[PDB]
Amino acid sequence: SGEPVYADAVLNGWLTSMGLGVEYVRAEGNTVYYLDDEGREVPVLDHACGFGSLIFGHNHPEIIAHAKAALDAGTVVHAQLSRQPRANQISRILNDIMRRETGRDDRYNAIFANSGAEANEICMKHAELERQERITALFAEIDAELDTAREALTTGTATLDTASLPLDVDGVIADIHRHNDERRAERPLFLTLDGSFHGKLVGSIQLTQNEPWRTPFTALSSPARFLPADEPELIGKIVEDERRSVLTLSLDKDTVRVVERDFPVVAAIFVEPVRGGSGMKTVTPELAEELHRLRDTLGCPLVVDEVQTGIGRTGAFFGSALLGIRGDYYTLAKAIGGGIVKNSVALIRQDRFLPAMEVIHSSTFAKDGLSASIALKVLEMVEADGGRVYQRVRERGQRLEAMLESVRADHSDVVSAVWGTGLMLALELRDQSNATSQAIREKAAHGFLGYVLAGFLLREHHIRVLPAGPRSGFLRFSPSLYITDEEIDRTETALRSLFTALRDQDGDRLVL
Amino acid sequence: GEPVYADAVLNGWLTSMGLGVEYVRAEGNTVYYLDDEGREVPVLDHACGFGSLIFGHNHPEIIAHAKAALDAGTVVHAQLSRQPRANQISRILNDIMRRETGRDDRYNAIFANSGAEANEICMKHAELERQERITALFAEIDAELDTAREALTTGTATLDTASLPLVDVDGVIADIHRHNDERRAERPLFLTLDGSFHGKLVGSIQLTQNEPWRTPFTALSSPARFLPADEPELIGKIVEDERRSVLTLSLDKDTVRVVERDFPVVAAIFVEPVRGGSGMKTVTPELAEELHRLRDTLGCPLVVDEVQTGIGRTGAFFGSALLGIRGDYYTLAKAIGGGIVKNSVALIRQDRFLPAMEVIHSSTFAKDGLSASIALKVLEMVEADGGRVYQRVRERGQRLEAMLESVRADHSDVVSAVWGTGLMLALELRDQSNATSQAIREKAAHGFLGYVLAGFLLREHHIRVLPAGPRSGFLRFSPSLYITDEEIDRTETALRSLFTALRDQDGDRLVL
Ligand SMILES: Cc1ncc(COP(=O)(O)O)c(/C=N/[C@@H](CCCNC(=N)N)C(=O)O)c1O
Ligand SMILES: Cc1ncc(COP(=O)(O)O)c(/C=N/[C@@H](CCCNC(=N)N)C(=O)O)c1O
Repeated sequence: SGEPVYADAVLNGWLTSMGLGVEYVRAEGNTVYYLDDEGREVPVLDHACGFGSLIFGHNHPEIIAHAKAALDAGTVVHAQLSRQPRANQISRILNDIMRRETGRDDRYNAIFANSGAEANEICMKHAELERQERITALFAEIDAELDTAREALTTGTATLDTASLPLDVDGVIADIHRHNDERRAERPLFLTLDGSFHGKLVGSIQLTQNEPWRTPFTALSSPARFLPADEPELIGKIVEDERRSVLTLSLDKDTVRVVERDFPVVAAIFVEPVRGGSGMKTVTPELAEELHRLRDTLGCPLVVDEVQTGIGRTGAFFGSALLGIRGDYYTLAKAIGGGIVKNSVALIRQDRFLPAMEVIHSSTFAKDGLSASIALKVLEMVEADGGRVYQRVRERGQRLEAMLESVRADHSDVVSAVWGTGLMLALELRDQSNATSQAIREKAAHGFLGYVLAGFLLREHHIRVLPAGPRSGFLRFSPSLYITDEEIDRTETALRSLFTALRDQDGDRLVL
Repeated sequence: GEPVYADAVLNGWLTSMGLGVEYVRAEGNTVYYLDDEGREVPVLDHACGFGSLIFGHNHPEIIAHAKAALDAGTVVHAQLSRQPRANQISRILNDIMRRETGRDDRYNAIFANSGAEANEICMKHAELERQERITALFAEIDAELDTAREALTTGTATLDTASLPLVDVDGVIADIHRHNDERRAERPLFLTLDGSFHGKLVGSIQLTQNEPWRTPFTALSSPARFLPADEPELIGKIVEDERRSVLTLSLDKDTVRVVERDFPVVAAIFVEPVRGGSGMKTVTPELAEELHRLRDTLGCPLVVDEVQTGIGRTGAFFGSALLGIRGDYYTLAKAIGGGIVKNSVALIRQDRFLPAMEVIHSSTFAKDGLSASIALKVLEMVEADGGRVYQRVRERGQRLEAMLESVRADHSDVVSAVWGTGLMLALELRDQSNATSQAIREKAAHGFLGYVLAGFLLREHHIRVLPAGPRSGFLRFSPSLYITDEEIDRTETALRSLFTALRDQDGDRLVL
């Protein structure tokens, strides 16, 4: 209509036209409820689950009860600049878990924040502290090399070689200082994988491939180079083209030369163990070895974003441990809030950790007492009974993956693949840009196909699926570890129904 | 030398300042620590989450509403579904702003997880607006270049060679396109006030004056120019130096000239109504009028950061309404989570709001059901009983300000001023860098004075104060609206004690 609206007009307009215009009024385990026209609750199976936030489902009774107990105990939520031992206690548990799963006896400092993106930006900031340490060291050495060369050229023990000048003593040194100062002030680069998703704040958005989400904001912040994960022979040459030089004077016996030395341009490499923005593709061993090489070569940290793959989703606590990704920094977020509060953590290896970070970084809401308590509960639950929860994820993941595989095998004309691991899975949809049906074709063309297919699943089978990937070309399946055999069977029926409709090009049934 | 997993440096530093205490419980204006015998010691909290706790710690009505929302099975994670509570919150905030400003302006709401995230939504939207202006300018320049190319080939006009020092028809146009393309890719500027605090993420940190917090990160993101608030005759010339030009061809009858046109460099102006990082200084009417002039002149939005001054702190809902600051965008955070959860909102004027922002911006945890419910409760509480809560803040503020003034008047040798409004107040400490006492002098020299004085207040009067401002040169007083007459008297006694010890240069009593 034409009445005043104060939020979400465009978002709601667009959700309605996709068939996703529903208000969920209540949620319990793997079920969200909307009201029909008569005001009765209609149960919907949730495969989205806060984009993998709800490993234990919606409003887990043990988490709700813990939260209520912490509220009634008068938990100190706001205790800024006082002792909060729970931060140390959480970091200790995460350290013990990482040692168990990797067999490495490595120690990590924890910095807390309020979202996945804030945790990735603590890592970007710390990576840049490390880069400024390397730069200070390099520039101190260059000053000493310049002083030494200036001794040998004035004293008279050496001659300037004029073949090097395409890069008078005092004038050449001032031209070097100018060149070097320009280089020093240039923005660094981050390296990501193609399809990368690392958040949407001013810094983190540059690390997210999705072109409409990022390219309006290019001018604001340091960019990333999106390395091709599938073609990792081309990564070496792409990173090689980003080499940059500072100048110094090199004294060898009686000849002084202007020479190029390497400048640290790359602040950090980011990687998701399972690539959310890419349709849940797992990092292959070949790509892991290439990211290890780049980290060893450039001397910048490798940051492992486990915002989505952490707290058990993959069948281990850390998906990095499962896939052999050997990171310097790790980030966690989604499941650590128990599906009720907001919390995130950067783990930074203690032998790289710059203690200035503990006093120059802060946030009003970070390390709050309520999300600290709930974190310790979530970690108790995921660790309980000698790690049977991870075994439950692996066994539920296998059941759900096998079902999605059984559907692909009979629907390979519209389903190109199953991707992911544990309970972080996706179907890849074949391109429908040449679809017989105009309505399907137009939606594929605008990048809206997955959204439309999700509407079908909602209105005809009462199943909530959300798409992933850049043109909604993937369907996400990230339910809780309590997903039942009967819910997996109902999803199978729904998907055969959906993919039979798609084979038949039934635009009247699929598109509203 | 035992294994530590967080906060070693932060805790070491708090201990040496006299602030090494663990709060075990909190209620109203009181936090509790345990003495050596295990008894709870009540401490009066003047810090209150840096102005998060207008209603105090764990307000029974907020705790009860939170428990009710959890027991109702509120949907916390309902991403890409209808969430009418966002619209309902934005509507209440719109109604309140109309009442306090008399302006019938409408605002769209985008939610986030922290004060910094809300400021970065504003930075991102400001940059969308700047990219619209740029597209418009570049379209006009293409048309001007086509018209000038007609008149120079057709033969109706002559190129004036006096204008060529800004760069043959085709070659001059290619030199213009190159110049313009370089300009287009340059990072924008933000304008802030000196002492500004707008958060500490990759983008927002550039908007925060405090040099140790910001300067390590300079290379990452667009900078700000910190305008001098006190001397606003110099603002004009500082913004004037940041003028940048693109080139075009100007056809005037039969002469074509290369000319400079204005390029939109400034993405946004940020302002706090009460300047947190400046020791709680209120924006004066002269400075307000200068920020209005800059916004009208540059055509970028004025973003009013009410993360700290919002939700009633100043004796109105919006401190911008109280001080006559006419913003385009507003941010809120601290008190809106009820002292228990994390939430923030950007209000953007609907006649500037670019609907792409509703579908290209998102966050996992933003607009969650729990903080949405608690927001509506906090807004009900602050609006209740025909605005008597604002009256209570004004009346509590006057009582606390009068007390701080009565202390300054008798302790003007060590207290230089009282700043702020409502329940957002501070004492300015006189410089102690020339202090008789070595231990006081050394602490003043490291910028640690306010922290040390806060330790005295904790161990001797059981009062929690934290410093503000860049060299901890201010003491913050931002308690809840329930602060009692007796708590204000106990603070007076504590401060006379502290400032008599400081007058006497009693370093053995003040510094551990
Ligand atoms: C691997 C990774 N790193 C960072 C973040 C950011 O953390 P934050 O959101 O700030 O808490 C996330 C979130 N992943 C979900 C997010 C939903 C955002 N909205 C839409 N995608 N529509 C996803 O890929 O869809 C992440 O997965
Ligand atoms: C006006 C304004 N804009 C943004 C933020 C950041 O919002 P966020 O912290 O990200 O939620 C704040 C916080 N202001 C307080 C406390 C900061 C929290 N602790 C430190 N980081 N210092 C201050 O002046 O000390 C703000 O006041």
